[PDB]
Amino acid sequence: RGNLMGKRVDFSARTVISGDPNLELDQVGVPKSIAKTLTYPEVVTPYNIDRLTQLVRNGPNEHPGAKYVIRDSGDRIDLRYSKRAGDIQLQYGWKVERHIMDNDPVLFNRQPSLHKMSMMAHRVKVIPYSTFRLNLSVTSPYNADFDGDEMNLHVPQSEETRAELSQLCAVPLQIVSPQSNKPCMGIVQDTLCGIRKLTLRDTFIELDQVLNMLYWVPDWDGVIPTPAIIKPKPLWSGKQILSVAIPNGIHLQRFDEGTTLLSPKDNGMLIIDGQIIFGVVEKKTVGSSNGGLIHVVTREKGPQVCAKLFGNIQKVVNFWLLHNGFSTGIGDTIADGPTMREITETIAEAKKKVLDVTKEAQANLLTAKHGMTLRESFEDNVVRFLNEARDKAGRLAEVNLKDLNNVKQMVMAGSKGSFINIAQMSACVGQQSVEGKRIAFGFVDRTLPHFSKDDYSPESKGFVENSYLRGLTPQEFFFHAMGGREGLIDTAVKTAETGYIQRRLVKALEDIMVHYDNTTRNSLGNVIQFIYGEDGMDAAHIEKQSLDTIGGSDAAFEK
Amino acid sequence: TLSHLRRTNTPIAKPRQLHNTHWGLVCPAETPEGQACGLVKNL
Amino acid sequence: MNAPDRFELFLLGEGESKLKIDPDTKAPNAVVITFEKEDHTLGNLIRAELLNDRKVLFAAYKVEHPFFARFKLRIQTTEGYDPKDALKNACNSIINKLGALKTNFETEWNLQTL
Amino acid sequence: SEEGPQVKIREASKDNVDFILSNVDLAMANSLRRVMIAEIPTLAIDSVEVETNTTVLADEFIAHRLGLIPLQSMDIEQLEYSRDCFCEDHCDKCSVVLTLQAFGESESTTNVYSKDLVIVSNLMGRNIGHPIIQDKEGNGVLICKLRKGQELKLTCVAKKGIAKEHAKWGPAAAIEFEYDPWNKLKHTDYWYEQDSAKEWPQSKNCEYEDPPNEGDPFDYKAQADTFYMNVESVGSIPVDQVVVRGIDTLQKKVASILLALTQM
Amino acid sequence: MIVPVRCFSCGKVVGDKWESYLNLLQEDELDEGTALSRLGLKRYCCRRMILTHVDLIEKFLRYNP
Amino acid sequence: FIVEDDGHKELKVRKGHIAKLMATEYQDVEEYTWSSLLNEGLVEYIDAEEEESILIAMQPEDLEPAELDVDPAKRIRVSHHATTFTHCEIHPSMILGVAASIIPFPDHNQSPRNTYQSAMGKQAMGVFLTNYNVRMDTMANILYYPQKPLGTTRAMEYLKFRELPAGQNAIVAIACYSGY
Amino acid sequence: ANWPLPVNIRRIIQNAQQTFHIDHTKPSDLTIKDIVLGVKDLQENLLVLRGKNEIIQNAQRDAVTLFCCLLRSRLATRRVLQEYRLTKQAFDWVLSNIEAQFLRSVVHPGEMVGVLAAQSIGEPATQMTLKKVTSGVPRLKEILNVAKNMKTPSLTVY
Amino acid sequence: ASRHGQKGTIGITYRREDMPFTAEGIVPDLIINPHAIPSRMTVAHLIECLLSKVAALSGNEGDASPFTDITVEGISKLLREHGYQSRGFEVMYNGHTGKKLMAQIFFGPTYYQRLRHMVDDKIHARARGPMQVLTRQPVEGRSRDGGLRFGEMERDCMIAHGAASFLKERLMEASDAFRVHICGICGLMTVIAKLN
Amino acid sequence: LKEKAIPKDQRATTPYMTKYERARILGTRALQISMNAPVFVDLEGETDPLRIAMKELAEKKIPLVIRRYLPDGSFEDWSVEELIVD
Amino acid sequence: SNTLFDDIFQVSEVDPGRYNKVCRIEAASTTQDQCKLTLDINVELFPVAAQDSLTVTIASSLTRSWRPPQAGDRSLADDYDYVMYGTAYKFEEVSKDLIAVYYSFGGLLMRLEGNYRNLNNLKQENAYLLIRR
Amino acid sequence: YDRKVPSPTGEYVKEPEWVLETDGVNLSEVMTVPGIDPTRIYTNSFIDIMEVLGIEAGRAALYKEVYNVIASDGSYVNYRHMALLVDVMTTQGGLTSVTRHGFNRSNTGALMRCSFEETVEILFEAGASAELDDCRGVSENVILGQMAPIGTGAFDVMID
RNA sequence: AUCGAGAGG
Ligand SMILES: Nc1ncnc2c1ncn2[C@@H]1O[C@H](COP(=O)(O)OP(=O)(O)OP(=O)(O)O)[C@@H](O)[C@H]1O
Ligand SMILES: [Mg+2]
Ligand SMILES: [Zn+2]
Ligand SMILES: [Zn+2]
Ligand SMILES: [Zn+2]
Repeated sequence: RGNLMGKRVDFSARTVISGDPNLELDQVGVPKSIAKTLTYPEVVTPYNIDRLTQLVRNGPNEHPGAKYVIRDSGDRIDLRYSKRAGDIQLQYGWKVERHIMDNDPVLFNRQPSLHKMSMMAHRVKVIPYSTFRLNLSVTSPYNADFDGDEMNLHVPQSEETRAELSQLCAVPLQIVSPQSNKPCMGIVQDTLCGIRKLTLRDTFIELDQVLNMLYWVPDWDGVIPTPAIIKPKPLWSGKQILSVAIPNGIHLQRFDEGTTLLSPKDNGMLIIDGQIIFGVVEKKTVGSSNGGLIHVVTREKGPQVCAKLFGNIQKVVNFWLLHNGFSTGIGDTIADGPTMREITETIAEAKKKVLDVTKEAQANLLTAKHGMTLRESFEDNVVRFLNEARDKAGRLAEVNLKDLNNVKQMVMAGSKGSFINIAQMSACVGQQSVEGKRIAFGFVDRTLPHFSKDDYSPESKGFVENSYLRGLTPQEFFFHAMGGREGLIDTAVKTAETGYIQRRLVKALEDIMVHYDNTTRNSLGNVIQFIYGEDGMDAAHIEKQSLDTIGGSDAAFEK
Repeated sequence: TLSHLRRTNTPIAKPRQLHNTHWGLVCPAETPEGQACGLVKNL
Repeated sequence: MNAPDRFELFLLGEGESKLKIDPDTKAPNAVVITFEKEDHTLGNLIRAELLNDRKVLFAAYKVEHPFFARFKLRIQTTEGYDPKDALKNACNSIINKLGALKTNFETEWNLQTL
Repeated sequence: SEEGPQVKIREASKDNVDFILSNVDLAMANSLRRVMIAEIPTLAIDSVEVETNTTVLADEFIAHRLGLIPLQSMDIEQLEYSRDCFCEDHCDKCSVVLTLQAFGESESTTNVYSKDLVIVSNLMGRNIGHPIIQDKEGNGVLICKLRKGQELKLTCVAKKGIAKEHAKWGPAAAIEFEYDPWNKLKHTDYWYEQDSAKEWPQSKNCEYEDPPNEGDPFDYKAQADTFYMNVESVGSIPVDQVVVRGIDTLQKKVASILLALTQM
Repeated sequence: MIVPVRCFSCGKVVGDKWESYLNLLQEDELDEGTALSRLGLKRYCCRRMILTHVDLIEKFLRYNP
Repeated sequence: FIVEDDGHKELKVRKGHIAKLMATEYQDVEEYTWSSLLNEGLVEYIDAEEEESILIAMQPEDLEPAELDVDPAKRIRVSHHATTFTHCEIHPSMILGVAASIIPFPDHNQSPRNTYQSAMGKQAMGVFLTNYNVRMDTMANILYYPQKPLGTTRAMEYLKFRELPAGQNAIVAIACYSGY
Repeated sequence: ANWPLPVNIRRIIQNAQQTFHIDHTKPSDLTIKDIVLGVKDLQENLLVLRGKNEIIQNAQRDAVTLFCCLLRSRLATRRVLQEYRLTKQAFDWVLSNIEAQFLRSVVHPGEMVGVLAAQSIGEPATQMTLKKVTSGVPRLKEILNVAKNMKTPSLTVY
Repeated sequence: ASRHGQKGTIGITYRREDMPFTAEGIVPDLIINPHAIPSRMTVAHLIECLLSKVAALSGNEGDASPFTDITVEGISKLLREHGYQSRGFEVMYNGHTGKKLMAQIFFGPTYYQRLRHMVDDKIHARARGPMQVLTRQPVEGRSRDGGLRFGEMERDCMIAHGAASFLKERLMEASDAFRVHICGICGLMTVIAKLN
Repeated sequence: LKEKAIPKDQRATTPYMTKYERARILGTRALQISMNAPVFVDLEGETDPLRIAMKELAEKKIPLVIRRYLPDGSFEDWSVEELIVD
Repeated sequence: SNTLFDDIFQVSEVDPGRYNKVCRIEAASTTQDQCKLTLDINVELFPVAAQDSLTVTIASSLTRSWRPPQAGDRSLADDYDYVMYGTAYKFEEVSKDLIAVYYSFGGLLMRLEGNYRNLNNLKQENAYLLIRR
Repeated sequence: YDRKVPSPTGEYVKEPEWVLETDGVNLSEVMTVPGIDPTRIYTNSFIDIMEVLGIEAGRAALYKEVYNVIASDGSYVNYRHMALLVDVMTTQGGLTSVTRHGFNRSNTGALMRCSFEETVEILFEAGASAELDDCRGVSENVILGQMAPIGTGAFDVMID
């Protein structure tokens, strides 16, 4: 299991990783010292030898250098040591171990080996600082948010191996996921928030900024966009520069909300020929989701165009955002006093309803659903009341939160944040759930030693009215801590179980392969599937679409 | 240093989960993270 | 360890050309100038003066990476205006303005009594 | 007086000068301020060799502290950068050398001040390398406090430097910029829960400019010609010299570009 | 361990002030903030370097060697 | 703290004993110790089972009898609704551990992040002791200019964290600047 | 209506409309007969498996059946003319593009399906976060273990 | 990492002139992304910045003690008396442009700690290396200049990519490649071969 | 057991080269170019063996026989020139 | 070099919309029953009133890089206050003898009605909108 | 349930449906009762469905259960991936466990079985078995270090 | 080595 299946391997490097927007997604930033340590054997060739002479001259300390030269006899020549290294002739049929060079294929991997996508080949770009650099987008298949994340790079030692990595393991080839038939990588973080903000009609770009952004697109048409507004002043909408970034010839249609062609809400999107007619850019268009722009670009234009597009969008949007800026801030957590009073009245109403249901239980005059114990029914109804109360409180807050506040902006982009986070910070965190239950009395009849005996009221049970900004009472904090402890246990438990599972699945299914007859067979050749996936087709290149005959009136179908 | 000096280790029916009895005697939130979480606690 | 020196950003090494000039592709008069061992603060100034001149159609400044102090400026000029000439005129204009400000400030300081 | 940018100084102090600059392109004010922090050259110790250190502070820590201490740089233009200069490690024109040896004789904890530092390299009649003390006592910045019975012996060599290489060389700590105080340009949209005016304080720089009339429309063309600025000087280089040197350094950079084009 | 020379954000020297400031708070029984104002360390970052700083050097000085 | 009936059921310790404690504390006369409180009987030691028998109040103010505007920001507190409390807890913060005591506002923050900071703080660099230059430990890391925290828990002065800080009060801006 | 579909017809049609700059006023050049016959011909020239065995041909016909239905829905003679004024050439181009896209869509022989399937389960399963049923990782463990014991057995009676 | 839950690597060192500057001129020692905070759900980091700014301008020490009654509105009022925004949202000028940033940026004094873990210690690169004799495999760890482990699950990702040769070169040439002579007749490597 | 020939007229296999087949062919040709074995195609401006192999495949200059294989083990052979690449 | 269509319109409604700088404009044709216009205008750029009459013109001309205005080189293609450039997202018929025209200028949206001007409205994407006081 | 059925017009309309949910499963007895549709009835346990209705119904239920888990996440996995596991258990007449019981016990190969669990016991029995390993399996090939007949390795490449 | 402890993801 530990030596034959897995082997500690030569030419393996690891570093703390940090994310660089300028670096293209396909490239990995390789710290110079590691590249200098790492060697790839290259046979001398007539074209190769002249470059390689100079690289050997530059030597081990400075890349492009060569740690070793390999004779036809192959007795090792150590370059750093060798006196002859000053005077060596390169010869032919002799293999020079080049220092690792830019635009050379490597494999970059996050320790979760759950996915083939998690190990992806990258172009080498040698960078001075010590941290491996990677694009912001490429983080998502890697599942690495690199506060301290460490990633491992393996360098091919053979040209056939290099060809296999480049021809099949490249990031562009792995953009569109085999599973879930959606792109793995999407625009992330400030690029998404800023793309939404840039796309708003309210946002407008001056000609100087326009020229800088045009320049920022690595490939520009060279033709200044005609001003969206000319006569009062030459103005350019943010969508037009972003459209200059969009690859020409690409058409996107998106309708989710009432998306009239007029589209006053500006929901949904029309791009025609890489030029976007209507909409505000949202997460799904720019997202990993199928029907996202990335899926369309990857299939329509090929993978390389898609990866470059990733880069270009990131540069233009990040520049724009840097000009506008962004800050989360305390006041996005702060909520209007009128809305806060409505919030408190909502919580009070839920409390009175809980007491009334409890009183009816105390009367023993109750309706118990069949197959439900009466205590079970009471607890379920009360739990539902508290859950509905927290959700409703958050919804009132969400309406109260203005368009300008930044947490809503992050959520509207979909970059980061969710309604539940808004609700818990704003109004009410909700009832703590332990073992699928409201907080128990460890002491008989008391949830807390402070709490009185036989209290089934929500405060004893630990549903926390208080906002995070408002602050939490001590009892509430302890209840939250109990729930969190259970959550962390379950996190680690789930990981361990998934490790055992995933290994079992892989070991069972490793033998099974598509064969040339298209039978899907194990090593013995027992046919699991006569045609793989019951369609005989690759999971890639499959997008969900509507089937028109099904649905609608029969008269509508005939008409 | 101080935290290492005050440590509780439980050899190993839900020990990890915070108990109502634990309140006021053990820190609610100081616990190992990862395997053996909640087994060990700081007074 | 791996990190480069502050001086390397500061000064030209290995005979780096301070200015490299290459033709732009797809714009007739445009030309790209790679300033080397140069920083943003000069580049935005050069570009602003280039924008001011009527004859230059395009002026933009871009840096490939924060790590390396290489600054690229591209200028497209009207026909009959050399791009390099345009850049010269803009730079000279900046120098004239700077001298005027220094003289005015010196007079003002002499007026100031503290 | 001169056509072009005209500057009126609100306040003159040796530490700081507050001025109003009009008819200036903003990118030029920003360019000058970034030059003023970074490009102005000043002399600070680049090398410290310690003979013996008995103090509790480690030698690297002390050397760093020494690097931050201000050294007068009025005549720093006369001084030549060591990399520019022909000498080996140091010539007297490029390097000003300061030695300090302090022994904790006093039962009271000894204090080591900038005033104790002394120069061993010939001035040649230029005002360079004198430690600057603004303290009323004249007691220098404390490099180290010495226990009784503790002696530290070090020599220091000061070479020309620029702030882009290191923070100590930058003459000016703080530079204050205000433009469009009324927000007539509306470059920035204020975040207000209820009202923008109450949440954001009115700047003093707003008051100089006439308050915008409510009726007039916003003009897209206008770019602010007037900025309000203040410079704070360590005093290794005086304020007036500091701003003039920032201007001059920008001119020198532009001239280097122009000459590079001519050579091309 | 020792008073920082300069506020890292500003770069303005803070080494000279510290001794006076200590005496100052005892001399007038002044609140610390007014003493910072008298020092002229108006920037809250400059103030921060002083208020947050502690001199552990005295503790190291107590050790006899 | 022990609470027993007098008129209204009141904490046993009262103001005067605190004033004497603080007077002895300022001296550094009549000696007042925690053992003196226990000999006085104002404070008692309770095991978990005894705790099951006892009924306790978080706040000393809650026990005193309560007889209308309230600031909105204040955390909603359920009224105790209990006539009799055997004892009153000294402070909620005391249930929190040392690492929890370090966290500025656990009360205003999520529990899992409080746990994570507890984990990180042991890893975080600080000056371990004044004796370090004399000491020879295998690995030691000491901050160049250690700075006391701007916001301090009342617990920290007992913890000595302020005296031997592990952090720098960096000016921190929340912004999007070129995606780093 | 939405199902995973081998080729996105609507994208091909939209791309055709912009490519050929089609106008609605001009009548379609295309014979009604040629629309129907060309759709049938496109259906004929898609092979999941090469060669002719009656069982192999039949397994292909079963295999292509849903895709054939999608194509018939997407292109009807009436629909072809109404939705767009397809030049006969743009219809032939659509036909060629659909065939080529399906050929790209066929799985390359030798791809290891099972390892991909296991990983494809695994990443959701790693991220998988836990009216009452056995749910999530415990439920999955029961399914994989084929254990007789069910923590929450349930029968759905209709 | 902060005193609150969030931790991070420094992606870059920016000179002060590049960094955005308030009218006062304070340059943040540290810039953090907004997007991290909402999912972290730690309000107290923001609260600590506000309280520390109030405390620094007043010069008074600021108490964050848990379960002690504190008004964010009160702290905001104190900041208003200082004149700083109740939000602490600060008008900022973009460094390279000198232009005012369109959106004002939160600026606060935040306590932060330096984590023990450091890149320079952590990095290990081994092109070729010492081999533990019996396995013939790479040794383990930076100290022994050890080769990183290739997971069997990692091998599974590679099989899913389908490249037999990369896995083969990692599996034999990179680690414990070996040549032997096995006797055909015995079916077993009874044969020992003198090549000389 | 032996001589499990598949007639060249009677081959059924995907005419398109498997991406694995293209990768292996390109890598083998690139190994030969690194080996400095003679290159049939006219070469303009590329050192790298893989770029040359890609051009040679587009040229179809690469002579190689790819044995399409079946679970039964009858071997069908498709010349690189025969196989469609796209 | 001929304007494709010229119209005189009276604006029924100004809607601030979600965006403050860009307001929606609902406008009814003058002397035509069947022509209706819904536009996105910038109020900061253009003063608007709840009731107002503004001349509306669409021109094919007065690709090419937008050339910065040189006053001597520039002849005003229009004396009109407001000009936008954009492409029609769709040309549709709400009713027979009632063509509806949809033109977008950098996402800013335009709705037009009637078959009298559909011959005036053209298939070519390029359009210039001219608004006069 | 609130399930949707075709209307007389054929537009898909929704009709409320009455259902029953049973704590226990006794499939054979429940199916032979009045008032139920024998066709419609389902058991959450895959094994009961398989025993009553045959192996193919069991495989359908297996995919349904896996789908319910993935849907509880809201994640989506393409039908082929789930299907392959379901079919691997299904193709063996008895439903086959992912665990070593069954999966490792399937005869084909010796090393593919040995890798997962109980390695040495498998090898001991195989030694008594005198098992011959094709070594075709991927894990087996990795143990050999010989190139696996996998992806690029599988097809032979010969000169013209 | 071995064993343990601890810690990072
Ligand atoms: N899948 C996710 N969805 C939403 N937010 C996430 C997700 N993963 C991380 N975050 C957020 O990103 C920030 C930092 O990540 P987080 O603290 O959750 O890391 P972690 O869970 O410890 O990492 P890991 O995924 O490596 O186990 C927090 O704001 C967190 O809420
Ligand atoms: Mg992480
Ligand atoms: Zn010299
Ligand atoms: Zn400061
Ligand atoms: Zn033998």
